[PDB]
Amino acid sequence: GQIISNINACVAVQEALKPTLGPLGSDILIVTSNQKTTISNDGATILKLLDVVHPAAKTLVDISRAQDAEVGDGTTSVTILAGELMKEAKPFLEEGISSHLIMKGYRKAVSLAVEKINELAVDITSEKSSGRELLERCARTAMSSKLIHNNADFFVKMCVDAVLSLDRNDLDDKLIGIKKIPGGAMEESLFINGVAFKKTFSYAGFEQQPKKFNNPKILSLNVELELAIVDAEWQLIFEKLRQVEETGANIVLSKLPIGDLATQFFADRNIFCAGRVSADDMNRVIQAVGGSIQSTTSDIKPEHLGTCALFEEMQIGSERYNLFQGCPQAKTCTLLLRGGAEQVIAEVERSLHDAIMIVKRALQNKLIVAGGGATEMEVSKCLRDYSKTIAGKQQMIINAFAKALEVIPRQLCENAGFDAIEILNKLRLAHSKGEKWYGVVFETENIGDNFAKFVWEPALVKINALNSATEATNLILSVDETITNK
Amino acid sequence: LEAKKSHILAARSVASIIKTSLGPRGLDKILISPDGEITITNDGATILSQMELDNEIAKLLVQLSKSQDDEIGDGTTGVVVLASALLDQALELIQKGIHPIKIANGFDEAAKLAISKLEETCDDISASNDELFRDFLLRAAKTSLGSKIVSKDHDRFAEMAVEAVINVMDKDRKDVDFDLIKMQGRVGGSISDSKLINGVILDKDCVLPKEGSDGVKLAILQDKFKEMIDDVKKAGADVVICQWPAVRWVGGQELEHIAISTNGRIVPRFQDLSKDKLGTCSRIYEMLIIEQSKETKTVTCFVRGSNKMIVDEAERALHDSLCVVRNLVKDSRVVYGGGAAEVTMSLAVSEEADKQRGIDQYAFRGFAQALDTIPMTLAENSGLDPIGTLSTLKSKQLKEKISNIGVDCLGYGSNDMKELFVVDPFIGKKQQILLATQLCRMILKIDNVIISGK
Amino acid sequence: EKPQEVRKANIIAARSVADAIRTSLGPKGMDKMIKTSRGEIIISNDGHTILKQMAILHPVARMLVEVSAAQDSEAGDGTTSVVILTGALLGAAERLLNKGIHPTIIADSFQSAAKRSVDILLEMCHKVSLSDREQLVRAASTSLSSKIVSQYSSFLAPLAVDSVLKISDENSKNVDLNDIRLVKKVGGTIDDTEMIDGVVLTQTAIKSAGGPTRKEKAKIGLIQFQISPPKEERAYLLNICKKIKKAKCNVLLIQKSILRDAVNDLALHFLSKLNIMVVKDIEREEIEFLSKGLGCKPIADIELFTEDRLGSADLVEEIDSDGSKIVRVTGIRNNNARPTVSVVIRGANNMIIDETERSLHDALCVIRCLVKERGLIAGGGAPEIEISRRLSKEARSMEGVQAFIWQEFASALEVIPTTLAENAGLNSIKVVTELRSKHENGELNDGISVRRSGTTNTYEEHILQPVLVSTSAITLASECVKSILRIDDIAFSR
Amino acid sequence: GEKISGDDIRNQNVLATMAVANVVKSSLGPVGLDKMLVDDIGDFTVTNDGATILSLLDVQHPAGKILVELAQQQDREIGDGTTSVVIIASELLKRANELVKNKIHPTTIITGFRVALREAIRFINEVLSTSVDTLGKETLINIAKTSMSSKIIGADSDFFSNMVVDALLAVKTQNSKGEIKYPVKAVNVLKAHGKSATESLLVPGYALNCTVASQAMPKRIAGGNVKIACLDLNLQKAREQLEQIRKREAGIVLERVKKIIDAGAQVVLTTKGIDDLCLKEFVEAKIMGVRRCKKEDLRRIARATGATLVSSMSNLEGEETFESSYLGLCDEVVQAKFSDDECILIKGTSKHSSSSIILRGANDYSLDEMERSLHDSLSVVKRTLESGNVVPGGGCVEAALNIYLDNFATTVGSREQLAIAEFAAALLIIPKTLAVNAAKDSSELVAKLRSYHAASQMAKPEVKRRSYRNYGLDLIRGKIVDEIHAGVLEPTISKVKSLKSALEACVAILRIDTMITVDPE
Repeated sequence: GQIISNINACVAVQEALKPTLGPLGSDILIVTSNQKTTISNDGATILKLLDVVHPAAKTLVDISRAQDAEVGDGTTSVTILAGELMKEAKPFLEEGISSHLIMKGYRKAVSLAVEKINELAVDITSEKSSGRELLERCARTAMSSKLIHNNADFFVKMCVDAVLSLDRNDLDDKLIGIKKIPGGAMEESLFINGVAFKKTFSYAGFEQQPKKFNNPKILSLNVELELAIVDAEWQLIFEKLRQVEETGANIVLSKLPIGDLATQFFADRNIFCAGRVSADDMNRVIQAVGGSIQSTTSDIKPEHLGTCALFEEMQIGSERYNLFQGCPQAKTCTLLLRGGAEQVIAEVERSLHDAIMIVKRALQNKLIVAGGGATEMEVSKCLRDYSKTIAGKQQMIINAFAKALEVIPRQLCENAGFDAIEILNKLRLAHSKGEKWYGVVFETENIGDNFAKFVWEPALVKINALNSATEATNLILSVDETITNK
Repeated sequence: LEAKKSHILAARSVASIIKTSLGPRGLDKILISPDGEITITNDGATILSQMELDNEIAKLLVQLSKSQDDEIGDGTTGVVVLASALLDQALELIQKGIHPIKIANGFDEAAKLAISKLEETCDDISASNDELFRDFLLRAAKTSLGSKIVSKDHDRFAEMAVEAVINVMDKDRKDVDFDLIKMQGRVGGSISDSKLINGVILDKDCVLPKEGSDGVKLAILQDKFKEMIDDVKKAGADVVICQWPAVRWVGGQELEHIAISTNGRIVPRFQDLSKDKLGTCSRIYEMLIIEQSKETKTVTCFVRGSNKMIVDEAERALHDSLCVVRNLVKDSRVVYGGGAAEVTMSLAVSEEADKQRGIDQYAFRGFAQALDTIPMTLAENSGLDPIGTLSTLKSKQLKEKISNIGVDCLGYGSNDMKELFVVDPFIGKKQQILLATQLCRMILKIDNVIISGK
Repeated sequence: EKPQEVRKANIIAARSVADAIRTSLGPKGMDKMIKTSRGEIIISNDGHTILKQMAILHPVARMLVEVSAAQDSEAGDGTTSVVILTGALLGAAERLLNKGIHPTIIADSFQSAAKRSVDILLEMCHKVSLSDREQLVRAASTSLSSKIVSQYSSFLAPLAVDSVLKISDENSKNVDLNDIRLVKKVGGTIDDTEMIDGVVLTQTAIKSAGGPTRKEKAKIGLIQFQISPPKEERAYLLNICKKIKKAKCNVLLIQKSILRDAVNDLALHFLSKLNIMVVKDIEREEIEFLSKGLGCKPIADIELFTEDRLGSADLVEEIDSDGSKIVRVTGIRNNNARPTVSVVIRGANNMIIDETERSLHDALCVIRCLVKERGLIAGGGAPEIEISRRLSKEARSMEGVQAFIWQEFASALEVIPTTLAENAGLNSIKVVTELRSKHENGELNDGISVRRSGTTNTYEEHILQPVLVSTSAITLASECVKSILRIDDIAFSR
Repeated sequence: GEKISGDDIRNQNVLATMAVANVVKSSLGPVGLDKMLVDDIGDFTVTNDGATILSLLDVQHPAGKILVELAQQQDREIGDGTTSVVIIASELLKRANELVKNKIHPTTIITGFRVALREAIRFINEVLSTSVDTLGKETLINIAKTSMSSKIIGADSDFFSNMVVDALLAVKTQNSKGEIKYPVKAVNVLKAHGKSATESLLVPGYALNCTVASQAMPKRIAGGNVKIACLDLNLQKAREQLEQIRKREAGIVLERVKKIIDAGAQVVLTTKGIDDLCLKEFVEAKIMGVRRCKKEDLRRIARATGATLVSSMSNLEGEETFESSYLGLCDEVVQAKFSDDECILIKGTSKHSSSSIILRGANDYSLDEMERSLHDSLSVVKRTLESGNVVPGGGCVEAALNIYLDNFATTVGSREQLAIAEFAAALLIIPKTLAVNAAKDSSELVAKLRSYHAASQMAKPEVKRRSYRNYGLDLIRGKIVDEIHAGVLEPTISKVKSLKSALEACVAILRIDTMITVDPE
């Protein structure tokens, strides 16, 4: 009885995300105390800023935060399944059926579900689609399943070429970080092969900065340069500038800002320098240029100075930023977002970061199955025939989970404006007499084959979806009481 | 659908606030600052940015106009009107059972047709000589940029600002400088007392020129007082500005325009004073007036006025002309707006609706109807019937091949924009349409607004 | 503008009534449950019953009940359609007041459009024979299906048609329904409803002794007085029975005597000893039905009792079924120009019995419009947009601002298909979009169908309506809204 | 007054329905429990009968009173199964609530239930059986065990089986245009205490409860040709002119008794007490007088013995006389002491033969339940002999019909199949409620019973005999047993009219949209 009151409060969680399922889904507006406007489809940022009342709401948050490691995308079609399993289980909990039979029967259904998902996943390899194909043709609609509907054609010819430079067995997520550049266009974004960061501070020689370097060398120094007492303070800073020139570093990255004495000495010799360097940008250079950070001038040596192919000063959005190109070791390609709207920059920021997860799991194993919610329909069709002979009461228990997967096609018809009953009758014959691969087609507004539609989705998303919804739904049934002090 | 219905009605109420301010003739409204100060200005971007409403739907339009102010700066009212017009048509098409993305897909396809149609109407003003080209830049601010009263003849203080960006920019017709172009105001006198010189005039504290040097020997920087003079006598500098002749309590950022124009540098300490930092300044005389007769990109327009809002509104009109002139120089595509291109692009989209038919016919009609809201709004602000105004424009553009016929707000007689010298940036109308539709797609995706607890 | 605020509040009160009945409109309408102050629960979708128990202190809302009651006098049917026509014209009158149009101009615009709407209905009329079966059901089929019992209306459709065709005239008269009585009884189902060719009295007599179970070759009499001593004792009552046997009257009909004479036990035993059938506890309102049907003259005094004032019947028996006692009369003598019939209604619950009764009165009033006028038009709100096609097309000839209100009257006709789409679970605009293209050109009688969910011929689905249903209602609805706009304010008086 | 519309009214309709539905849930099944009702008059009534509860039940919801009138109509049409039928309105309206909140149109729900029940008759045609049923040796006892459901009489139903069967055996007559039926509702039931249930005696005739004034009269009449008279008039002492009227009225009474003595009536039935004047004439004429008779019991005497009640003595003239056509006939009159009283036993009547039943119990509250329980069993046998079609009991009918509706939903298809699936899940509450009252698991037997009926339709020859298909269920032990070993069955007319009468009952709740409450005067 105490769990039922906890479920009803958690039902409204995915019922607010109810329209968000599918590429036609909507977004949720969140305004915090700082008046920060956040518009995104991903529920991870939604549940993070969502006010929680009962501790059961935090359960879906912990799974959503861990969803980035397991899958990272399709969170609208996953978290909603955790509330649907407990929605249809209410009549069973009111009867003499214990929640243990629901939890024990759930693992028996997932064990049969994952067995069929691995059966649906087929790896041909051989002469079929290879690199630059599976990541383009089959990943066209797979990368972004929710947003970027109009700009999808732009990123397939751009973002796919950026993730192609990432070799298997490495999968570095530290070098894929993006930046926020106001103004410009989305399809006009320039590809960056090296470390690029903002200046964050204006110089008097901002227009006089060197345009480009033939053989630049980046050196990271934490020494703070700031100005009998006058002659002593000016001489000590001057001696530190001469020791840096001995190494022959054309680019010097300083953590703390520098005064006019260090700027004038570097400007006359055409030596580049940048202040207010963040600690996160220093680790990015170590994995790209391969230099080192020297705290003082005692241990500085010429071999600690790295180098890169060439340097270029880029001017975009009425502001100039540092641009590195031709780094010795680069596992990815830096992308710089553009556009005048801040929400759009943050909108595609969550989408592009979710697209790299597909490239990560594809390099390990290349597999595709029928998308568009047709995966649960074939699994639910097989569970109806098996559960009849499986352990007594488990027939009606698994059939409840079989009908719980029917929420996915009902949600796809809600946004598209279709009928929830009409799609079930057409798929029931399509997943029985129509074998398997026949899915639903939104473009032609009818039922068709996803094999000829070119739309596929990785089956690894559905594998971790049941595991992420396993401990999430089991924790609700395993907790029969909630106590809040004061 | 019921939640977004109230958001569209709330967005239309926001557009109705600035509805009377659309166009150069557009009338403003009194805005009261939260501190009690009254703000009266004819710029639509200034009132809308400073105004803050309750509902979050109005705050979403503030971020849309925030990017329009930093880019365009003049005529930002048409951005909200066009965005609200797309939402006004959403009360019908979405109610018909069509998904917003299906309607949103027709807006992006119709936007490419409007951009392609607008490109065919581009008229290059740089094809003539420099005499007619520089005259078009001055006449560009004569009509389109004129808004407030007394601006009837503004060319006294306007020509100083128009010729300011001309001498800075190279004759190759491609340049951008946002560093050295700034406005310096003064409270007093009249707007007609402005002057055009090369330099900067501050509020803080003469000598004859020399032969070899460019004169005044400008150097940017009782026993100790005379000891520093001996170091000046080594360089022979006649006028020296001492931060840390002499000045008292001057700022470092204010002296940056002096060191850049004179090729000088900031001297941290008197021990670091050297001759290599000696600059060149033509004349310095008293409030000292700094002038430079050599070639430099530093130009500051000294402006006077009896009130703060008089100087502030005058500078914002002249400062926003930097992006206007840059689009008339660096950008070779110049189009004639003010009811000309808006109605012309609407007729091309209306013909595309009947070609595709299907569900895009009503989608393309909503985009053409949205562009028709600008001339209907200008008609009410000009005192003309909206139906009779659009019926006249469409009748002439179909019978005659001239696409420059547009709405006449101020009673200029003939509606030809080419004879009236009404020019609008080509990139301006492109960014206003795309960014407006960019937000309208996010408005239709609003489901439930989550607000933190008070 | 106080008068403008009063009429604005009257529209809100008019839309409140129209929005409630909107759920009950059409064959897909929903019933309403109301709790009366007396403690009786009546659940029906009939606009006459809903507004009968409606208690609202608003003066105009009280007048709206008489507006719908006026449609019951002229037509008496179509309560699932024509009821909203009152609030339909008032809903669009809000924008008419903002334009500064005088109320008399509004009254003249709707009255002139009312005469134009009648001529449009006269162009769409169809040939309907006086005696037929399937074609006469098509006109009523819109109103035949309302209550839950409409599933059994397949047998009730020819019964309601043949009931009116039994007693009627080919001269197109008013077709008075007083000759056709609907009698009810406890027990049975609506599928067992049968029609009788003679007067059937369901009144339950006291039946103290109840000796005779039936009478063969009996003369049915009508007695207003009561047999009892004025208020040796039995000798006075036996002499009265001798006068009864003198005229050979075996059936006595007596009204309710409990006001004065009450009832005597000796008089009940004398009639049972001679096996004389008698029925007591009869309402006074039944005197007109029994006198004209059987051809019997009322008798106020035993001295006036004679054979010339008595009728005759072949067989008079009492049918006992499901515990209910009904009296069926076989054969009728002393035939007159006002013959009567009877239809036995069978039901379970008293609410269900009255539920099927209102459905019959709604069906019987349909043939009255077909007999008076043989014209026939399409049903299901199909002509509503078709009439608007001939209206808004002429708006260009209205010569000035009159075209604005001329289109508002045509736009008010779109309310009928709008309410049918929402009651049938369909999109509102999707229906309106298909109708505007369908009614544009091709033929006539086409329109939306709630069963097939599409625009097609209405006679293919056997859904039609008489021509006089919308003819008198629209004219009456347009006349009532004229007087509503004549209210400047509401002022309380003595 | 108060006007509230929307979906909140339909949610309130099922809320008030489920509130009163809990009354008949605990009383369902032979193991069901009774419930006590406070009449506020100082007494109380403990009854499990839905017809009696819903009558006294106070329902403040207007739609909740519809279920009250539904049980009243089922008493005349069926006469039993009050808590085994009306109970379906709980989940049937609850499953429809989920369809109202969805996009399902109410007509689809209405038409979905109509097509399901219309085609359900063909599904019932498979489980039908004739009146002979098994090889015999048990004929009307198996149908007498149908009343065991919802009642506690199943413990004593062993001895009461032959009592109900033999009571309706000799009451046979000819009516309904020549049809042979048993005129039930005419059986006299006497209340008594002591001994046990096995000591209940069955009287194949009429039994009268009264007190004989004079014990010296011929109480027991030996031999046939016994004449019995019935008079509604009261003959006793009742109101110097006062003494003269007393003597004149006394002569009128003695004259009316003289007409009865001349007719030779052995038994004289009077409504009120008998004075000493009439007792002296009865002793000399060897006539047994009877006083304190009920008018309702005298109506059955007129049909049984053939003695018509006399309202008054008179004719066309002013002469008072008693005709001989008002005399009754029987085989014998025997008087024995029954429960601290001597009752008159009239057996072997001429016109029509009746039967009387004497019952024993703990207290008056027990006899009231035992009387109505056995009185409802008389209608079970009556409705069974009308239509020879019978169906097996044990709750296996609802679980079997729901499986055929699964494939029937795929036949119709479209949007009407979803209402059929919800209608199948609504009928599942009947077998689950029986498990709650039996202190067993619900889905245990439900999932197993449906497994035997799942392959029931898949058997081509019916492979060998019945491996799966079978009927009947054991509530006590919680196992699946055959209908022959369990010996339980139910009439078809009771099962058909169950959902047929509930059809328009549940839809009437769905037809409710706007609720309006008018303030009382």
